Amino acid sequence: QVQLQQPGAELVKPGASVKLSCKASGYTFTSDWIHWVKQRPGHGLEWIGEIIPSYGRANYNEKIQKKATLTADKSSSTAFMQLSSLTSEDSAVYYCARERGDGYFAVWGAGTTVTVSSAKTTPPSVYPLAPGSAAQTNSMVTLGCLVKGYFPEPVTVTWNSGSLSSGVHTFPAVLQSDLYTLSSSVTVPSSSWPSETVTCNVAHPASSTKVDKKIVPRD
Amino acid sequence: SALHWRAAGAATVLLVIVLLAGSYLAVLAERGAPGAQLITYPRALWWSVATATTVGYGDLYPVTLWGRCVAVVVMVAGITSFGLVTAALATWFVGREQERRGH
Amino acid sequence: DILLTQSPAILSVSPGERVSFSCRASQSIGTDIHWYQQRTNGSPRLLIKYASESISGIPSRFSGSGSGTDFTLSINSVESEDIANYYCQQSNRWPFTFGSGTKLEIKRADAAPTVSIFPPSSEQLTSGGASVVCFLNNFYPKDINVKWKIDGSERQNGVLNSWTDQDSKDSTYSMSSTLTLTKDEYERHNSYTCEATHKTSTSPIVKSFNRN
Ligand SMILES: CCCCCCCCCO
Ligand SMILES: [K+]
Ligand SMILES: [K+]
Ligand SMILES: [K+]
Ligand SMILES: [K+]
Ligand SMILES: [K+]
Ligand SMILES: [K+]
Ligand SMILES: [K+]
Repeated sequence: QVQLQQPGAELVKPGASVKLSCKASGYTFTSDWIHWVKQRPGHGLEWIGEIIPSYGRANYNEKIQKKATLTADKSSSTAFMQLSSLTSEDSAVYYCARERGDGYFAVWGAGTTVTVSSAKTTPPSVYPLAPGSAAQTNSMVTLGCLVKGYFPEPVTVTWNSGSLSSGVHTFPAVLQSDLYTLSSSVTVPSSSWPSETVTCNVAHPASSTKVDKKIVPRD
Repeated sequence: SALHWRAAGAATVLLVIVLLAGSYLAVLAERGAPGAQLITYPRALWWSVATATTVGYGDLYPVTLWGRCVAVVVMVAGITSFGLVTAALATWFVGREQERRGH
Repeated sequence: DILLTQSPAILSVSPGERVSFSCRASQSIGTDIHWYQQRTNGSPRLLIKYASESISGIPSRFSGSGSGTDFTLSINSVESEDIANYYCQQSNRWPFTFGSGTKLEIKRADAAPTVSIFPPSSEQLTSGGASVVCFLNNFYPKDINVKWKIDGSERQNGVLNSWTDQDSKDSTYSMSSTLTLTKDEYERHNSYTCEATHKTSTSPIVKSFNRN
């Protein structure tokens, strides 16, 4: 089961600060270290710093400027990273991982997408996407749903709540006027539809909202 | 069982503790110091055995002040342990010879 | 700090082939290096530790070689699920660091795109919006051109495209073209066409629909 849990996202205003979390489970020792890694879209992995909960001592990367402060909480097995005075350069996915003290990150979290913007949270608008009554078909049918008008990223999109995977494309969002927009597409055998309902689930952590949307044919 | 045979034993137990605690403390003291090598538990434990037996290997040594202080405790515990075994073996031999002479 | 150099940044190999990523340290680090796999949108996954020790739950197609300053991450019979970014990381000296990474890219047989045009949803129009979406799925090579025509004439303004990195299921590519209009703008036009020009066909694959 999932060893490290981090908040899908966090929005912060340029100049402001933010404390990210990372709680654990499974095997945990007094010798374990929790690390933090920064990844800017399209870039590689960047070590930020480490901390050992059962003592509270932490070390940070000195080559880059120190926008962080690490702290932990023994009881709830939760580690925190205090990022302050953020600029756009601080926007990225921040992972936390666990190291048994032998040098390698055995288990990582899903990471927390952080966006430093003046703009404000905007839940996603989801509109179905079914073929046109004029378009024929063959052994397979292609449907999908449109997520749009939201801020910030990211957004998780599943089909039938994850039970449906084979044949799914979730295109990369695009920014145009402080708002994102993307479409995901599913492809089931023409038969199964719609005699076997198909739904697209959309979660948007920045606003704590997860909407559903069954995909049915046009009238 | 004689005292000396106990201190010998006791010392051996204590040495094993210092080695482990040492491997552990070394890493804590060392992570954070640029270029440090004593920074994973296993390595430090071998570094620990080496130091306790007074053996050096390159630059596989602590670079921080506390790292070194730890190094000192490990060396001393190791030299005190082995010299104590040495003393115990010397009491055993000095006692048997007293018997051999029916003294 | 130990510098990790992964070159080339991108590796193009054909399906089933063997592949080898290299990681070079700025100095000797014994075997204190570990590899990580990261697929698109996922988080890093530990593939190999200490240069050649196998992790549990990893296909036996993955192996590691090296020591000192030269290291190799190999994959036998490469496949779609292997398409990702590979990173090395060292634990010889403080601080730990990572290499710049290497992208795996598989070259498969050409595949014409499946296209689908979608008329704005009723729920959408109801709120003053109108988006004509179109999907070019599973094509290859990734180079593709999409065209929008409104009532016979070519259109552009309002169109926003999106591409996906090679797919980790079949090694194909897919694109999303979204031409947005206002209800009105939409309420006053008959048909909308989506044209996909692709290397596999001299003639473009077209899908259309009229608002009637
Ligand atoms: C006798 C030396 C003291 C024991 C080592 C303490 C290390 C503390 C960590 O910084
Ligand atoms: K000696
Ligand atoms: K020596
Ligand atoms: K010596
Ligand atoms: K020596
Ligand atoms: K030497
Ligand atoms: K001696
Ligand atoms: K006497």
